[PDB]
Amino acid sequence: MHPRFQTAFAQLADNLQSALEPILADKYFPALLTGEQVSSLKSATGLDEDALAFALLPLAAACARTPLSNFNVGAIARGVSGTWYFGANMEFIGATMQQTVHAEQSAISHAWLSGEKALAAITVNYTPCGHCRQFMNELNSGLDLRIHLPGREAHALRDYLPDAFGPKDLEIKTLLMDEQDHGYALTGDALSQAAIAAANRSHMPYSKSPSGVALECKDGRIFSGSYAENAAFNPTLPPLQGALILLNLKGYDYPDIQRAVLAEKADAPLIQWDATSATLKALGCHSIDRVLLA
Amino acid sequence: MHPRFQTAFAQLADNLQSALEPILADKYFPALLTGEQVSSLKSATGLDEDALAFALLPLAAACARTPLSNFNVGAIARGVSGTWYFGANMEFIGATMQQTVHAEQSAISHAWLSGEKALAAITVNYTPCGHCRQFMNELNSGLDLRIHLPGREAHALRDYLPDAFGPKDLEIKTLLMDEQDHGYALTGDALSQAAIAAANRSHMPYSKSPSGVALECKDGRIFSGSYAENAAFNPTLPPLQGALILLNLKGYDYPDIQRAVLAEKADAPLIQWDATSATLKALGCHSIDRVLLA
Ligand SMILES: Nc1ccn([C@@H]2O[C@H](CO)[C@@H](O)[C@H]2O)c(=O)c1
Ligand SMILES: Nc1ccn([C@@H]2O[C@H](CO)[C@@H](O)[C@H]2O)c(=O)c1
Ligand SMILES: [Zn+2]
Ligand SMILES: [Zn+2]
Repeated sequence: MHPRFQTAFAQLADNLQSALEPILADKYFPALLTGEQVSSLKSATGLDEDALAFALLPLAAACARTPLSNFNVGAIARGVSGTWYFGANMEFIGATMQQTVHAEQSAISHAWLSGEKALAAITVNYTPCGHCRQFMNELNSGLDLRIHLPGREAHALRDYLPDAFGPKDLEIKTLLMDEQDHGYALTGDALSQAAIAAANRSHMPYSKSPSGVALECKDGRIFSGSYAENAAFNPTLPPLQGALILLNLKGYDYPDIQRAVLAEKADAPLIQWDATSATLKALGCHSIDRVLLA
Repeated sequence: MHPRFQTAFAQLADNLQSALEPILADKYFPALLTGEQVSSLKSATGLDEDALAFALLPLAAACARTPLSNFNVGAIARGVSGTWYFGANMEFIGATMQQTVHAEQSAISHAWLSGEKALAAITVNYTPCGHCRQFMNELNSGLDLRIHLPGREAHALRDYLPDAFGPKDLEIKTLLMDEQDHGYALTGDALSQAAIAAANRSHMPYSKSPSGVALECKDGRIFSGSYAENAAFNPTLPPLQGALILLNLKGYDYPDIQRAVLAEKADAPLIQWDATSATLKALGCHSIDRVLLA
């Protein structure tokens, strides 16, 4: 078991510990559970889906990286496929408050990046901030997404964001998690191609600036992040954060990032290069290359 | 009249145009109205405060800088003093979506930076995004701040952000717009001292990293911005944005920024230097110095 899960797991109910212990055995447990795995957990405990999601929030919160706040928040995004994706918040010393990722952004990006086509609900152990309510309104699930919070009745997103602003207001009809492929040819080495492929999936209807970052670990594992804009602009998830969300949830740590590549257009109205370099250098990576899309 | 106001003013009601025309005569009208001025406007038109604020939103929206969206939004923050501060959204080509300022952030920062101690209401011509609802919950006005939107009943912030996250959740008791003075000695030239004084007012309870940016214009006018953190971290207003909000609202343009200074601690957990330099270079300023606080 990856040590981050040790105390969380110790606090779990006996029959749940028993059902999970095979799954969490592996140090690189992918912070995700398939439909088959949630069925097993339900049979071993008698918990229904919403109660199981709440019981599991301590393992999601165990993936939080919180050097400034020490306020660990876990979220679980339940895909329409039946897969459950964990998510946790990350704060980066040496960067700015704008580089923070929230537990909800982590869980939704985990699902989108894994190829999930839509979400049915998200369970979080603390009420969503307004920045994440706005993030969630970018999704193809719209205001109907169900939010589950400890000790409250479930509600759709429309209840947490009354009289909402979102894509419709700027006449945008392609929503985050819809099928997007921008068609750039992949070139370069493995890492450059991962970065361009990530850029090909980006949600960027407002600036039309596609980008993707790919991180190569010391053991050769690659983690890629696509750019996801938001109608309120600032809740946008930068490309780097996607890659870092996956790296952390899959069991790795910043010390084993070996090199990174950012792919983007040179003439794009928004430029990710400076924030990507700066945050990666703050994390200790110094091998950052940029690939240009055409 | 500063040309940005020309079409907006032309669309105004005759008795209102008459009352405003002395005020808007000056090219450097400070995008603000004193209590005495709103009284005059009420006597000249018969409008009450809320209706006057709505009638004036076209002049606030006229200060928007929107190269990506062309979606101009104006806001008017009504101080507890009786002064009304305009605010408009700004988007910066060559930067990232995280550098955007919303009309609400612009109007609240205009008030805070001008020395306003608290707000009574804010009027916006489009419903607030969740990022700004969270920004507004940082204020000493809390969830009681009144939001006025065209064609809707006024509501407190608690109605737009049900089951809100905010300072209380992280045990913070000093709120934005409360009296803060961090006590750094001012040194250096006029610009360095402006930057350190701005840093002395910053709201930074979560990272304890004070910062302030000061911009010197070609005619020697200085504009300073203090750093304002937010409990949800990402809605934080960077120091640069404060300075740029004031520069734009007071009638200037990016071409006349001559040099800038950023003041901050070297050992602070969050660092503003890279995003400040990058965005200012995107705007064309290349003379950026950093001053260290001790
Ligand atoms: N519902 C919440 C509330 C806060 N946070 C985060 O917790 C910390 C303090 O706000 C930051 O990391 C921020 O992203 C969450 O992710 C989820
Ligand atoms: N109520 C709103 C809605 C959107 N915006 C902004 O309008 C643009 C498109 O979202 C961006 O500049 C963004 O900051 C506002 O400021 C106010
Ligand atoms: Zn959040
Ligand atoms: Zn906003």
